[PDB]
Amino acid sequence: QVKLAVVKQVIGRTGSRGGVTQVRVEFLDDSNRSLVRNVKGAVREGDILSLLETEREARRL
Amino acid sequence: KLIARIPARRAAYSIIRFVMDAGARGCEVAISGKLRGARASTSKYKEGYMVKSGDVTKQFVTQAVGHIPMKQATIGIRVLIMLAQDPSGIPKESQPDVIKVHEA
Amino acid sequence: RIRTKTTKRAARLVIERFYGQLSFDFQDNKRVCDAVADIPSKRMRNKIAGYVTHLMRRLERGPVRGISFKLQEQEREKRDNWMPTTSKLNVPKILVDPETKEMLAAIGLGEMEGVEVF
Amino acid sequence: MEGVKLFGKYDYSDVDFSQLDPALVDYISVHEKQHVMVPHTAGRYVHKRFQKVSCPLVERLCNHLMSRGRNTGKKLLAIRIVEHAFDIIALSTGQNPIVTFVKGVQYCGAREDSTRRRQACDVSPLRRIDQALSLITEGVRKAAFRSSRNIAECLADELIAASNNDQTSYACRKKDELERIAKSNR
RNA sequence: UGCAUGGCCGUUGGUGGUGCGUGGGUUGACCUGUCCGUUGAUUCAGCUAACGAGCGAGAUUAUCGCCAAUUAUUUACUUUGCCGAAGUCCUUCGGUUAAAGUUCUAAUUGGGACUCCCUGCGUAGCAGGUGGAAGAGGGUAGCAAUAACAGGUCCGUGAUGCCCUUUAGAUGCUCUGGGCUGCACGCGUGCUACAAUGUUAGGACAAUAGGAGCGAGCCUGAGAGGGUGCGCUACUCUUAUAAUCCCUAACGUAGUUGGGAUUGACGUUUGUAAUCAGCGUCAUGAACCAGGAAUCCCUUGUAAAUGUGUGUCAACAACGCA
Repeated sequence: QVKLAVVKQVIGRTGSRGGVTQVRVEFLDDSNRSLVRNVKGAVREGDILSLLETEREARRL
Repeated sequence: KLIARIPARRAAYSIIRFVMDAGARGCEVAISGKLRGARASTSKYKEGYMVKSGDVTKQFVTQAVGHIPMKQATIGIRVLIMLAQDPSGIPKESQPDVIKVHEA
Repeated sequence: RIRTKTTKRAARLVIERFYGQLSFDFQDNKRVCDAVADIPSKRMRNKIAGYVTHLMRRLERGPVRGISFKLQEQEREKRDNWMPTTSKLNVPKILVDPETKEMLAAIGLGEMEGVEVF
Repeated sequence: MEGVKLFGKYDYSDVDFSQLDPALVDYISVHEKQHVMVPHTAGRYVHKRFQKVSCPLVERLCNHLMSRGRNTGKKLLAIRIVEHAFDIIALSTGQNPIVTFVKGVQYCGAREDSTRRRQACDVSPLRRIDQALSLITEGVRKAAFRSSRNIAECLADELIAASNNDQTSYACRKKDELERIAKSNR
């Protein structure tokens, strides 16, 4: 319930209109693991993202 | 010349040779309007080199536009002539393109 | 913010002639390129001197392509000319492969005093 | 630089950012540099991307509450309204305004959104506190337009309920539509 | 007659392009030169049957921003000193060819910023950072190649070919009057609103222009307006104490003190003329509760709001350029 990632590295950008970034994240929960998630806005490395759902990675790269 | 029915080739390359031999870096000659055909068509005769842009046009490039009325139609005459800079002659300063390095 | 063909081709021609002047510092070399070359504007010399500095800290390193500054032309000639003592071509036994010995039979120059096989 | 207090009334000593939560707080912009006597300033904040963080947060509201087409400019108007919120906030509850303000900026801006099928992306903390201040102030003027009631009050009505997590609020109602749309599309 | 033309302008396209000398390839149209990274850029870097010269780009010009030299006591100011008025023991005003100047003001000559500096990434360069008035073409403009569009203009011209008009009861020119302003309706650019982040009443900082026409001060009238005409051939005198904003009141969610269209009359200015011009006054008090499908402009002192000049002009801006 409301889990907390943090951005290791910005791989690049994506979407049809270039609207969204996507990012490698390491969980701040501390369980550990790396999740590749599409964020909406603009993201500086080391930023913290709250995810309703920790499961599912985005698609491809 | 062109009142007295010389071809336009020969009329231009009269003066365009006379300009360059006298002392100038380039010149252009345009003879716009109606020779031969029903449509008007543009001659342009050029030699040397001829700077068209910037401030440096205004300092270097002399030019003069005119027209000849005839029996048939109204031609336009137009002659652009570029100069060399003198050392304090009658332009002084060189172009902003060029620079000169001294010998060792 | 790229340097054009005129300001590069000047700045190489400056270092050609006057490497005896100049330094790593910009504010020095700016004031040199007034005296060395008659230039119309102020902005020109700041961009010429800006590449003259750039090439200096490339030159503090292996020799840059398409540029020759008279001190290295003298230094290359000394580095060129001398040649070490001894031929360096004498083993002097000289090893030779089995088939290449049978060639040196067929020429008519076996018993050369140069050794064989392994 | 000893008191250092907003409108010459409130103080930033309080506001316990560490206390408020994890994440979110960073793009909050209430960290010392941000504090100022008056939220008015000569902004140079739109020059390079993330410079909006380094401005004060109370200013960033006063800019949002500058619409539409008649109220453009006139910031010097808006910082009266946000003053006369922060009296109504402080003297009703007895909390000071800045604590109960930043709790409103937390819980408005929804995590997730439909990126145009449509797919549900996550958000940056920058884009959360942006779309906090929009969906507060959108609700304020939409309420205050035609309503026989001063907008300083209609800000203060919106701003209290944003902290306590009620569906009175135009902010915190509109996130639960937008967040559920992201959950549906997915 | 712009489909006979000159010039001038818009546009394709202000994008990065265009094509010569000698050499090579091809029977030839023609190609090569003019091709794996970088830049706004055929910008550089380097490949290489091409090598070398151009033009456009860049440079340059103009201005805005930061500097300190050079001048200025009758065209800008400041400080100090004098003589005033109030305060009434030291504060604020106004004046002064009166001594010193230059921070504001005015404008000439120069300085200044180059990816120079550091760290990452990939030599060309790129991203961030320090400092700095200013940092990545410092911002904004101006100028802008070759090659064309039967795009526009014979209603700009003593620029013009040909056609017809000069049968003067003229298509020449001019006087009186009327049109281009006529309205069942359809589209384009704009303006003012639909209010309370408001309107009403009272109180409290600009810049750029222009001016032998601007028009000072003081009288007259509710108001518009009217009379008298001081200064200025202008950084001197003048249009000229701008408006959103700000601070005290009034109103109260209503087609309402929101909105100000359309109509009736009186009071006037400009003009040979007000019949379709503008201003004032009192009345009249409409449609409009944020606008369907659609579409436009915009990245920083920008959008949006908010006024002021100027062009046309006797008088009239909801328009253009600033």
